[PDB]
Amino acid sequence: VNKERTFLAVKPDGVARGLVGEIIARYEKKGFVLVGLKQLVPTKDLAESHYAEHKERPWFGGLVSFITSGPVVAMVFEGKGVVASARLMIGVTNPLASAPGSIRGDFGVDVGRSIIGGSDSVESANREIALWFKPEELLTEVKPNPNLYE
Amino acid sequence: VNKERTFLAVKPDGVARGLVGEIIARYEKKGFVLVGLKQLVPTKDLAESHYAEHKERPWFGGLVSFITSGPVVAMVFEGKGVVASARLMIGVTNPLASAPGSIRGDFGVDVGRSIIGGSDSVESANREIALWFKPEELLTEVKPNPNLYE
Amino acid sequence: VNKERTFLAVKPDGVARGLVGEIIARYEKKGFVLVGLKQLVPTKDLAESHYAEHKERPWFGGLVSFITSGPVVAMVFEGKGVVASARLMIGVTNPLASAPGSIRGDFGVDVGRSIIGGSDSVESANREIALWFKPEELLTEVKPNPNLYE
Amino acid sequence: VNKERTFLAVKPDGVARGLVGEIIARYEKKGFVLVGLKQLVPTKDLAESHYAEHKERPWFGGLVSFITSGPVVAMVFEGKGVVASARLMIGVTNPLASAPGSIRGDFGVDVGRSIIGGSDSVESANREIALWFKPEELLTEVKPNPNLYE
Amino acid sequence: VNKERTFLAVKPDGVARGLVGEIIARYEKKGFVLVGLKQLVPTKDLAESHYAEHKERPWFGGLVSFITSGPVVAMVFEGKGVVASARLMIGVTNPLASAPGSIRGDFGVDVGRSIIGGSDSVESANREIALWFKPEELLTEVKPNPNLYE
Amino acid sequence: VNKERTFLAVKPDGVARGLVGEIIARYEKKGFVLVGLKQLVPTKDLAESHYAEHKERPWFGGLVSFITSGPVVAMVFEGKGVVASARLMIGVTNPLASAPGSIRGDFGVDVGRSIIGGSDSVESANREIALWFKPEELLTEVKPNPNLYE
Ligand SMILES: B=[P@@](O)(OC[C@H]1O[C@@H](n2cc(C)c(=O)[nH]c2=O)C[C@@H]1N=[N+]=[N-])OP(=O)(O)OP(=O)(O)O
Ligand SMILES: B=[P@@](O)(OC[C@H]1O[C@@H](n2cc(C)c(=O)[nH]c2=O)C[C@@H]1N=[N+]=[N-])OP(=O)(O)OP(=O)(O)O
Ligand SMILES: B=[P@@](O)(OC[C@H]1O[C@@H](n2cc(C)c(=O)[nH]c2=O)C[C@@H]1N=[N+]=[N-])OP(=O)(O)OP(=O)(O)O
Ligand SMILES: B=[P@@](O)(OC[C@H]1O[C@@H](n2cc(C)c(=O)[nH]c2=O)C[C@@H]1N=[N+]=[N-])OP(=O)(O)OP(=O)(O)O
Ligand SMILES: B=[P@@](O)(OC[C@H]1O[C@@H](n2cc(C)c(=O)[nH]c2=O)C[C@@H]1N=[N+]=[N-])OP(=O)(O)OP(=O)(O)O
Ligand SMILES: B=[P@@](O)(OC[C@H]1O[C@@H](n2cc(C)c(=O)[nH]c2=O)C[C@@H]1N=[N+]=[N-])OP(=O)(O)OP(=O)(O)O
Ligand SMILES: [Mg+2]
Ligand SMILES: [Mg+2]
Ligand SMILES: [Mg+2]
Ligand SMILES: [Mg+2]
Ligand SMILES: [Mg+2]
Ligand SMILES: [Mg+2]
Repeated sequence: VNKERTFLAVKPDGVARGLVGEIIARYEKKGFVLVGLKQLVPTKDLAESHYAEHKERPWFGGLVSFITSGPVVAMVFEGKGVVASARLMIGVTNPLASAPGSIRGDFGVDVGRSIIGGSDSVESANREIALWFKPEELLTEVKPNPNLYE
Repeated sequence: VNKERTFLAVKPDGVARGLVGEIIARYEKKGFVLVGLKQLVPTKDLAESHYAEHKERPWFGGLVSFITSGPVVAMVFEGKGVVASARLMIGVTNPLASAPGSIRGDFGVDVGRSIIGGSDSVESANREIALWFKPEELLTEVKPNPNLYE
Repeated sequence: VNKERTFLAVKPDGVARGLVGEIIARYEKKGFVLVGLKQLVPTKDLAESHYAEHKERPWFGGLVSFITSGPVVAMVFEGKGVVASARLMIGVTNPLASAPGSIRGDFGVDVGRSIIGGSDSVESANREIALWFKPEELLTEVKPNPNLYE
Repeated sequence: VNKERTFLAVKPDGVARGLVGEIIARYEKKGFVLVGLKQLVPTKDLAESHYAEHKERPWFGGLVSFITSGPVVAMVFEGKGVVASARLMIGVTNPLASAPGSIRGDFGVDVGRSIIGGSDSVESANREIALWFKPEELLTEVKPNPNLYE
Repeated sequence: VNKERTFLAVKPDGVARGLVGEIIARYEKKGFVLVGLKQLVPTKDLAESHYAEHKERPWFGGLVSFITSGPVVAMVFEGKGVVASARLMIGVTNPLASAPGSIRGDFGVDVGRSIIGGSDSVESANREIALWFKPEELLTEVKPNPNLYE
Repeated sequence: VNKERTFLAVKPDGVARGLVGEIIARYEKKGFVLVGLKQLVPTKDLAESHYAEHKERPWFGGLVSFITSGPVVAMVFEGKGVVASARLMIGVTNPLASAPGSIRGDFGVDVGRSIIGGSDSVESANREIALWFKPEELLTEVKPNPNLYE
């Protein structure tokens, strides 16, 4: 319940613009615990696996090349309904459609430069996390903060 | 009209997390005047009166004990439609449902740790203010800021 | 497409409250390029032209006098769908109705002290820009930021 | 002893400029705990007693009249060496001389509009606190934070 | 005299890094009043006249070429001792030597990318302002703020 | 050489207080580039090797036990004189002595809860980086930013 985890990723455009700390802080303020964190250069295979559900899309190729174009900071956050909440905090697909207050809403304008990526469902999160992180890279005994959880 | 007042309260979880100034500033930026302010430890009777409309609810008891568990900063803000506006700035009951930009939206995740409480109607506000503050604790001749009011 | 431009104006109430930099920064963070900028005291004629579509309204007169009451910082931003996006970032007509995260939502309370004004359509933007800025006051060869545009 | 205390007061200007929350949050970030808070309109006897040290100043009557001109938010913070630290966070007597990062450094320009006042010694703090606050308005249970204190 | 003025300019890098609003707001918070603003692409005659003091520098031609390489936002701020204060808020010549809290301290690392430029004396300010701004672009009515000035 | 590097680590307290993003963003604003990042729970061999310099300290065993008490986010930043600059941005050993604007100055109060640790020399940085990070976790392509470097 409270141990639900979602996978986030500061895209290459997000890293190049120096938005890593801003994004992280927003999740920390919200009360979600960071249980996995690292910066790396996505490999083509990682890019296509993460977005495999889009393989047949015409822009899939452009996406893969972009994701693997520069460093990316991968994160895993745990907390009550973190998956859908993280999505709300991100915005929607189109940055211009994303509301002020949301990451893409405040920083993005192009769907191709969406700043941050994140799991859209618990099912997808468990798959993405297992894809990007090895078991020994994630915290284990995470104790609920009495100020955040009842 | 412009002298409408609402009662806000930084819950114990909000005080313990050091969010007092953040919340206050947000109301100050909005243009609402702070006419009453103090920090105290709610007494059981104050807790049950404030939330009397919930007395029969199964979680009422847990709420009272929490509200009286630690210090709380009580505030009174005045301004055009401050009651409903203050609510919008807070979010909705469920922190996870609260939109980014809103207090609970940016800081909360659990209904039991909602960070801040506030009047839901002018009727409730007049009752809550009179409950938490004595007449001599509130400013009187508040002059409208020409930059904020037409 | 990506060269679309909108006209913004920090109203006199916005300038007097020291919100110029806050507003500008929000547009800069969003990724919109500032192609025209200056502070001036609107002339009655400029005020009535900008808001000519409201000439017959009962509050038109009050508006003109206010707009020309003090300095105003006029801005022109360019970017994908900047017109409608800029509006979203501003909020709606009524500041109290404007959502948190939006300029009026976070700073305003009175329709007469709306902090910032902005074009509601490409048609209106092209007219407002040409009204407030001379051609040699606007940048020309603006190169798309590879971090912002695909 | 992490139980040291000091008296901080954001002068009438501080409040008028809506800097209360900004101030309070700075001390919260530091890890200092608010043990007393309230808004009030200083009395002559109070202000004359607060600054009695400068009874022999050509600007004494001026200061008193200002301090009692509008509402003031009085605060008491507790923590390791909070007295001298609070002073450092405030700046120096002259706002223009105060360094960026410090309250007066970032917000003030006139010695008469110094934004915030604060005890200059434990001796002065114990006197100022006892002057502005009744024992019953002060937090009794002084709890230490493990993340802040070893 | 709270009517002192100084010339501030955020160099081409400052603008490219989208730091204009961040800068302007810092000076606004201080209580300094913007009496002149505009964006432009410096001319050789302008930049050579601005930094004529260093005509005898092996890096003079380099500085000129940079200053005229992209848009620049020129500003004029008025207030008590704004000249030296603005300097303090900027930092020192070397960004790495500039202290945290100061503009170059928080944003710069290279002397060639110093983010912002500013008059070093009232004499230099009066010359720089008259160089960059026409009398008609400067705010005439110099109004003092009671919360800022006694 | 703008290729200098230093090792920064936000201690267990830093993470518990959710200051990771706040920290990372400060260095990002400066223009320093993250070339390595990850979260982990330090080992005794690691912490004893990190602070081996103070093996002869009555508080050595205490520090080690703390450093290995909870997760830590290890970072590597590259840039002109990043080592000494990072130190300046951190503050001094004593948080209460650290100036406002600096990390410990704004967030710390106890030497034992210093929030963040950082190399004190290029020699120490090269050793600390090689200690905490494997060559494969470090960004190879070191690209300079024109707005930051001339
Ligand atoms: B549909 P999807 O998953 O988009 C993934 C990436 O596909 C690229 N893309 C998408 C669409 C729909 C398009 O028209 N053009 C395009 O280039 C960029 C995406 N990043 N996003 N967002 O949206 P989101 O779930 O919001 O984004 P992710 O969290 O990155 O999955
Ligand atoms: B329904 P109500 O008044 O909730 C009051 C408190 O009741 C507790 N509570 C509530 C509900 C509905 C529940 O399922 N469980 C629970 O513990 C916590 C509340 N704080 N809030 N919000 O919502 P709000 O009006 O948003 O909150 P307040 O402004 O504190 O009244
Ligand atoms: B309707 P319109 O253009 O309002 C323009 C100004 O008219 C004034 N006004 C408006 C209305 C509808 C009213 O009831 N009373 C009143 O004084 C103030 C406006 N500023 N705004 N917003 O709304 P917006 O498009 O949100 O505002 P602008 O971008 O300034 O045009
Ligand atoms: B010397 P002192 O105590 O001044 C108190 C206030 O008196 C006013 N004042 C002071 C002096 C010395 C003067 O020449 N003119 C003047 O108007 C404003 C002060 N606040 N400040 N700063 O400065 P500080 O101790 O830094 O500030 P406080 O905490 O307000 O006491
Ligand atoms: B000495 P000066 O005026 O330098 C002006 C700019 O010249 C460039 N420069 C300077 C020197 C001395 C050098 O060795 N190399 C170099 O490229 C960059 C400057 N901006 N700065 N800082 O520094 P400041 O007065 O602090 O800054 P400005 O307000 O830009 O004049
Ligand atoms: B002297 P040093 O290296 O101290 C390292 C940590 O050791 C702990 N400590 C230190 C000293 C000297 C002491 O008396 N008591 C104590 O608990 C906490 C330290 N972090 N700090 N600051 O301080 P710094 O170099 O400023 O900080 P680090 O980057 O953590 O090394
Ligand atoms: Mg997706
Ligand atoms: Mg309720
Ligand atoms: Mg309109
Ligand atoms: Mg004093
Ligand atoms: Mg110079
Ligand atoms: Mg050390």
